[PDB]
Amino acid sequence: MTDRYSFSLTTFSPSGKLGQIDYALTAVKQGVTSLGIKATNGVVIATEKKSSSPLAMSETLSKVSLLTPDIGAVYSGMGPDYRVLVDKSRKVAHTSYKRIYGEYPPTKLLVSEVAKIMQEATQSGGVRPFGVSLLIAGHDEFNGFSLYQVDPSGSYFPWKATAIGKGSVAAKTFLEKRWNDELELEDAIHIALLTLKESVEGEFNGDTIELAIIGDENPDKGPRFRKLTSQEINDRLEAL
Amino acid sequence: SDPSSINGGIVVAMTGKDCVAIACDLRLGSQSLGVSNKFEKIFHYGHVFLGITGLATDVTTLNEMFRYKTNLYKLKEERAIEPETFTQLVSSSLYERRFGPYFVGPVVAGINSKSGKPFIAGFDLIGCIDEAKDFIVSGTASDQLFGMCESLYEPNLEPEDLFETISQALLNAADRDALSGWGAVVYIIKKDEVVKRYLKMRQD
Amino acid sequence: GSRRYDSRTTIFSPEGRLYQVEYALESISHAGTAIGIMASDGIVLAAERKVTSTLLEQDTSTEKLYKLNDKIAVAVAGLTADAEILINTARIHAQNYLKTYNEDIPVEILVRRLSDIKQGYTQHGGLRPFGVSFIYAGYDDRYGYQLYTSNPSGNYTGWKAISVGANTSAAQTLLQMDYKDDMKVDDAIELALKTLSKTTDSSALTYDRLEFATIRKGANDGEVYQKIFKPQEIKDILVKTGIT
Amino acid sequence: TGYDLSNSVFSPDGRNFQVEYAVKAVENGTTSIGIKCNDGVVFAVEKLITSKLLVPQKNVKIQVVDRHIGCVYSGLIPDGRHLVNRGREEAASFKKLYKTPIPIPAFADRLGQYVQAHTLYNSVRPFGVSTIFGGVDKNGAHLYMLEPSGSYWGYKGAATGKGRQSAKAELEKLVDHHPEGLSAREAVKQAAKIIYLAHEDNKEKDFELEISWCSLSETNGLHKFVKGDLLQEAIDFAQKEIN
Amino acid sequence: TTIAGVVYKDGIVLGADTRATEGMVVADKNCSKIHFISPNIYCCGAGTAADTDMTTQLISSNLELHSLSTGRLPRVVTANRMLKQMLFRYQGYIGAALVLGGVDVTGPHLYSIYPHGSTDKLPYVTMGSGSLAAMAVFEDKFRPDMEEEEAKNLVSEAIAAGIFNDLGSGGNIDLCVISKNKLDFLRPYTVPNKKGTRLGRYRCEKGTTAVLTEKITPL
Amino acid sequence: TQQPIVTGTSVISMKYDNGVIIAADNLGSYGSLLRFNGVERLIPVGDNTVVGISGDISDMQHIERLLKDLVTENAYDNPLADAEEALEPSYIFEYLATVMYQRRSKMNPLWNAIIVAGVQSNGDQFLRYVNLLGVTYSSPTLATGFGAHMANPLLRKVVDRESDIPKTTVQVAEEAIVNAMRVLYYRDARSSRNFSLAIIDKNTGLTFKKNLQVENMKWDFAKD
Amino acid sequence: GYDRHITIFSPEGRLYQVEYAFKATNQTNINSLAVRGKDCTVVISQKKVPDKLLDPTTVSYIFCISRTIGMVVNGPIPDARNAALRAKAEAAEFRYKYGYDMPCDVLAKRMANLSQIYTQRAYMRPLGVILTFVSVDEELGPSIYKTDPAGYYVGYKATATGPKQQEITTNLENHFKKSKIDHINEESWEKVVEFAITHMIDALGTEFSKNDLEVGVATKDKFFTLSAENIEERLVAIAEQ
Amino acid sequence: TSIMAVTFKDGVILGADSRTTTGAYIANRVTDKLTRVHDKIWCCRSGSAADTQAIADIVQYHLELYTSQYGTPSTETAASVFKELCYENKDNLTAGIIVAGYDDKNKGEVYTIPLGGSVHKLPYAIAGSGSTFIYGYCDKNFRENMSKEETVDFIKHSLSQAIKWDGSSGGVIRMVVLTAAGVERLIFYPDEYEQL
Ligand SMILES: *[C@@H](CS(C)(=O)=O)[C@H](Cc1ccc(CN)cc1)NC(=O)[C@H](C)NC(=O)[C@H](CC(C)C)NC(=O)[C@H](Cc1ccccc1)N=[N+]=[N-]
Ligand SMILES: [Cl-]
Ligand SMILES: [Mg+2]
Ligand SMILES: [Mg+2]
Ligand SMILES: [Mg+2]
Ligand SMILES: [Mg+2]
Repeated sequence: MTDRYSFSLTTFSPSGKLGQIDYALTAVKQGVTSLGIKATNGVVIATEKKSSSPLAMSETLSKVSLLTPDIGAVYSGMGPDYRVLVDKSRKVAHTSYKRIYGEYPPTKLLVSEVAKIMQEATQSGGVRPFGVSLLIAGHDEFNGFSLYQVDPSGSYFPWKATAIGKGSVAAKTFLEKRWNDELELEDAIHIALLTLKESVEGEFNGDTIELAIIGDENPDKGPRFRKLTSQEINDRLEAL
Repeated sequence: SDPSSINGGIVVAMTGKDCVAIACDLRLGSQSLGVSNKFEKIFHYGHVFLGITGLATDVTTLNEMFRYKTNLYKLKEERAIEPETFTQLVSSSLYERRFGPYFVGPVVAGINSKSGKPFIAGFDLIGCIDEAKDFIVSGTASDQLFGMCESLYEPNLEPEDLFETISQALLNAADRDALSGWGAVVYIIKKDEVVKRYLKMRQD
Repeated sequence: GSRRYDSRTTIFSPEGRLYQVEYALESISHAGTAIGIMASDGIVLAAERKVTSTLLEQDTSTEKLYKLNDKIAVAVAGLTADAEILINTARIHAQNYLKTYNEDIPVEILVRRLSDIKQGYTQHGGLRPFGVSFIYAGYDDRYGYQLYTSNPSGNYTGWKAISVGANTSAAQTLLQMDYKDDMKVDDAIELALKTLSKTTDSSALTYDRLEFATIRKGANDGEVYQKIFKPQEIKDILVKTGIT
Repeated sequence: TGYDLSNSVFSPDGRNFQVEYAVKAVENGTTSIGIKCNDGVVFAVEKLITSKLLVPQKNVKIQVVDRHIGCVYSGLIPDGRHLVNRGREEAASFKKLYKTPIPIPAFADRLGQYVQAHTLYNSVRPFGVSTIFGGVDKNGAHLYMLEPSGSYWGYKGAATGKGRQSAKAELEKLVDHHPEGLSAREAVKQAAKIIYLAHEDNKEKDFELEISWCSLSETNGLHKFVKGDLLQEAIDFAQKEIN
Repeated sequence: TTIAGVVYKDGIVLGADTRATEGMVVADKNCSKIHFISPNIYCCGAGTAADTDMTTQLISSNLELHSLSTGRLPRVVTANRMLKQMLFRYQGYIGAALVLGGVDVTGPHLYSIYPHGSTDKLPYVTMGSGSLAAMAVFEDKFRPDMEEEEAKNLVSEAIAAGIFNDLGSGGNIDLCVISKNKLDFLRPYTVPNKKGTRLGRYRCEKGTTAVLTEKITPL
Repeated sequence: TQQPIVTGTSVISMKYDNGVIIAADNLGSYGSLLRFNGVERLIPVGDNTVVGISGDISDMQHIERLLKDLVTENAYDNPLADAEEALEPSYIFEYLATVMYQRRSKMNPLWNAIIVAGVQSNGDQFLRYVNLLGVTYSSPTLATGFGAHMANPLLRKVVDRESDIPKTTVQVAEEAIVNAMRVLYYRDARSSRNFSLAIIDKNTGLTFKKNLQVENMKWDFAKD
Repeated sequence: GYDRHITIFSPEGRLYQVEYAFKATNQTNINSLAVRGKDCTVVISQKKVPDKLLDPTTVSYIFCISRTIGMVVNGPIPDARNAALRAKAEAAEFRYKYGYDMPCDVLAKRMANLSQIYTQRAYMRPLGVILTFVSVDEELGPSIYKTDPAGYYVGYKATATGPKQQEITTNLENHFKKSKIDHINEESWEKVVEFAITHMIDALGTEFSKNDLEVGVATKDKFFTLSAENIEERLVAIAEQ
Repeated sequence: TSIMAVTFKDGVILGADSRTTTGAYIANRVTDKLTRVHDKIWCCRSGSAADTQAIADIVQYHLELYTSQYGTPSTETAASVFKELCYENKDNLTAGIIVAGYDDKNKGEVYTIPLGGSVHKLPYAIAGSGSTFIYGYCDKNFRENMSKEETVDFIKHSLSQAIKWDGSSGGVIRMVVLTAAGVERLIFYPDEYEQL
């Protein structure tokens, strides 16, 4: 055993394309639809719990993950790749930030750290890029509420609202019509549930949908991240 | 021999009503020999002030180190560091040399720009935080400053009342220490103005 | 073994070119145009964002213009992630220099350093180069106002006005036509926006598709101030110069 | 295609062709066998006499590990030696820490994990040997056989090399005709016979028989080579059975 | 420093004084010595203060990451192990002397952790320079399976014993009550000493200090 | 650098006409405490060598394993392991001597004095000493620690030079050794009555004698 | 076409080496099944000893990882043992560092994160195995968690693995659709094993003797495998009703 | 500290006092010095509490991992792992450990590991500061193949004396019985043993 792959597996082709990044983006395209919407007093992120079998307990598989008390993440693409990014994001939020400054990182900086990890898989020796796009929603004291997208390249963009994966082209058009700068959090959740219904084929309820918010503090502070329960989603589906 | 009392000097910080004050002497020596009477011990990184007593090479080193770190902090965060955050940074930085420490006695002072709350703090040489509202003292005449501050201080002083309190605490403590004095500086810090005054004191 | 899968990123072609550098430049040619113009009393950085939707949060967005220290800024063309790796390295070199000499880093020294890093990826290590071209806008008390560019090869050069990214051929002709040595910042602002307005692949140039910045000594008591323009300010300067 | 050019590559079947090519080297080698008896194990091997210039009884193929384990292999002989060297390091470190001599199942996995490790990367070649090994531990006798893939199982009898099918058929008869079990001295005789019968597959050249054994009663649980009178008694028994 | 803990019927009561000293001088009269490890586990700290603060912070941080990955509340034994194995590795040079108390899925647990990496699992413990004063109170009055308000009183009484009789200890009494149903962080629980009242005003009047020069800069 | 904790005392030995004798008491002292009364300090290697060890007992147990391991390793790929390529006293000694000096040179010694007694392939008597410093020497009589001061003087009266070895029978040599063990028991405060003795003869082979005792003890003059 | 030889993306966004490792999974031609009782978790697997020379006692694809955790493997035995040794090591290290027994799901996630690494790093191949972990967790109760070559993992109410997994899966799905509960409502593990065997017989359409099965049972504070005679007793009870 | 392990007919019994002192202060008076490294392999600890705890935890780990791979380890194997740690780290450790365990094959076995890192297999073993005072008593009163009740009384009387004379020892006498029947924990309070 010598890890002899000390050379890049992602290289520029004659056209200027980075093949493996483009292919990672194709993998993200095949993945299940997830979206994020930013309100004035909160952010919402949502995705479909695509259950691999009905015998499988889909509650154990969390697509929406808490990174810090005030930051949450969701993805489209390869689940195992997402899982290890969440592990590293949580850790970097302690090592390179909380242990130094005594507080959690702001959304943009934690996003920047995740982006860095994904960029390194795009240039380091003997690795393929991550096959996921992330949507990171968060709050911090000086920037307020924010929503970011992070791609396999390591590129990240802030969004008012967006969607990624399967039905993202159709979902982004749907959001463009419904979004305004005076949405309340409940209005954004309502729009998220509408937008997500278009891309879902089968059952559409609290057990097949995962949805979380960055909002008010839930009782030093309380955490602004909150994952909505199966019951809380179903209640809002009756007013749909 | 004792690194914390080769070069000498002192720092004191106090809170007031919507203000903080931090002050220091100007002496640098080699034990008995006085060398410089222009060695200031208070530095600032944005609106957060940092006094540092102790071994002067470490004072200079830590100043340069916190300037470095707070500059990168500002570039990344897109905002100036706050006193509460900086205090934690100092503590971390000091403790990462736990078994070969900087021979220093730092003192943070500043006003939180968002909340408006006056903030001070102190540390031992390995970064344990003294987090007191009233006053923080440091240096070769720390005992003297503790005595002066405990009897002179009272809460919620106006900026120019506080000036007289901190100045008299510094001056009278320094005059009972061989290795402190040779001049003094007092910063009066308010939410959006800072007054720096040099004091007239005995030059022995 | 592994040799089978090795692209060999650090080799010459038979013509004496570095394959990956050339292909990285091809990558950069598709990136949004960035322009730097140096006047006697300041420097302008202007750059065009790309793809953009109505839903992109512009005021908290930074893909083109970054700050290295209080005296030096960069405009980016290429992979934004790659640039951010290099930017954080540059930001450290400036602070290491400040810590060592107690003076701000001279612009050329910082530029050489980054450029030397880029060069290293073309000569050793077997890794792909950084798909980034920088325009460095900066000031120091030796040479005053300076514009530089670097590219994936690690080669850097000084300029009075320059473009990188898309349509640089067209952009450089238009700048070469209208630039003059006695020019001032307000005029250079106008030249930069007029050049982008003609070279853009979009239908029209709007505030939401631009990042903009100036480095002026034009401040009270002869000190250098960096101004990264806010969305509303870019909209005002577009109306002022008469583009919208 | 190209899936067979590199080790540790899955073909579209789910196979590692380089390992299967290592098996071809094993099948090309001389016959070796193992027989589990009442209180121990017997190992035997066919040694092809390429020339008259080979010194008889000198080029020994069966190797001892620790003092209680015998190893024999078919295929690339140096690869077998490399594996036994590793086995000796494993058995040594086990005894150093845990005091007791390494158990045979414990030892079997040590080799197994090491051989399997050489199917995980393209920077190494798989082992070109099937290895038959075993001995006596606190839980009694154990016979194992270990393939290039890292696969191994416990056996009543084992056989590998060019004469494996011939040998296997003979081993299967012994298993059927002796359900109550085979004695250690019986197993030495039977081992000789089976190597002699399996020599029909390598019949061009003549050969030299080499036998070893561990038995709780006959060798005090230690690995010993069958020598002199007992070896000749086994050769005579084998020569009688072919005629 | 006087820190103490007891196991009572429903859970754990931790206690601590509030005097932080440098040599003979009191630097802080109200300094917090009860630290957060996890939501169900707290740690009283004695010995070298920096070591106490940073050791608890690091194990708290690592337990947070552990608890995020497992998705369940951390246990006192894992807090105990992580502190223990670290302190042992550093052979006593990290001068952290902790009273670790918390409530698990397996019930309430109380530990004393020493700088060298030894731990005792006990129904009551005391540490710091006032441990003997506090331990006298526990040997006098402790019994197993106490009610909450009784245990609160016993710990408070033990910390008080340290406050008055030990010079290293002083200030207020902090408690931390941990059970399955709640966490009560009581700071301060008691103020056994009033701040000494000063009879004169010694503050100087404006213009009394002699200034050489002045500078004003706005922000 | 360490200090020895549980210790063994004198190992004594001599050459005679056909071979060598070696002996050592069965005690593991723990300072002044006579802690362990069943410790074997003569450790045979094959049928032609006995290694007698004094000093630290944990380090002796380590050396015991190194020798046990050496036998195993010599048997590997060695068809003549019980014949021409068996371990020799001189091989076993040189190994130990290398180890002892290597360890002292890393400032981490095995805290022992060792005597390797045996008979070689060609019938030659082998008797050589090595200690924690790597110091080696041979003599017709060898003894470690206390025995060097009391056993050697008595044993040298039997074999004073090389030319006395052929004149000394096994009975005379064994009597001398057993006599010396009695003298050591009277006078060594860290010795014991119970001992082991080993004869390695070129004809009769290795004879290992356990549970011997010092007897014929003169105490009667005490009463006066 | 070197995108099929190592773990890098094909133009479709696919990792062919991961997919081919999934195919290696069924190379043994063995079907496993796992179900949960009230107090227990039962795992059964087909046992095939084709050679008469094999010692049938050493032919096993069920592993005792810790005292509480059992692991059945669908895939070749060398990769199975690679995974078994690592899981054992991880479970022991966990107990040392953190002072309590490694939970079933935490191990499953750990092994899954390792499996993920082989799908991203080029020098390491994926293991051609599916790992089904079982325990009676002291917090979560009866637990079934499964890991594959992709690095995916998930908890199960019940599961099945192998060539005929879909038949077994649908058989189990249909039973739980009737009962409307996540488990086998049964007190004794003996009867949960009888259920597991019965529903495999129905799904596969094959009768079993004592030597054709291999059974693992997790209870509170221990996981154990059944002997041939313990299984025979189980088969007698099935036949008698 | 006063600790001992004694083999008898049905197996082996470990015994210990419960006092841990910091100088003259009794830090813990109810210490459990009998610690379990496997089902029926236990150890008595003496020396540095930090060291003996750290060792015992490492041993437990090694024997847990041994069991996962090779089944139940022998008592000899446990003693070997203890030894390996104690011997190889003798310069940085102060640990005097008695190892005791019950196999069905070997029955009761006692191994003592003193400061050096040497191993000694014995019918019974005594250790700790209080052991000095009972060498005489234990030697005179120990017999092989005692009954369970005789061995409990032998340990109780012995440690009673060790406690009486040694200030470093005291509190309750804990015992752990290891037989085929299982694992039994016994405790004996001052009011019982002092009047012996
Ligand atoms: C009481 C501990 S005692 C007297 O040993 O029982 C107390 C506990 C305590 C205080 C503060 C906190 C804060 N979160 C937590 C726990 N500890 C002390 O009083 C302790 C001895 N004091 C300090 O550590 C002190 C804190 C300063 C902020 C005043 N720092 C020092 O005394 C350093 C110590 C030191 C120097 C060099 C090397 C190692 C340790 N003093 N100095 N210099
Ligand atoms: Cl992991
Ligand atoms: Mg003075
Ligand atoms: Mg003077
Ligand atoms: Mg791979
Ligand atoms: Mg006593």
